[PDB]
Amino acid sequence: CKRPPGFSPLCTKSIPPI
Repeated sequence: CKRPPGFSPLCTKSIPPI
């Protein structure tokens, strides 16, 4: 979860979570 750019913040990869 949460990525460097503040325009496309989403949560991918369920194993493990990001």
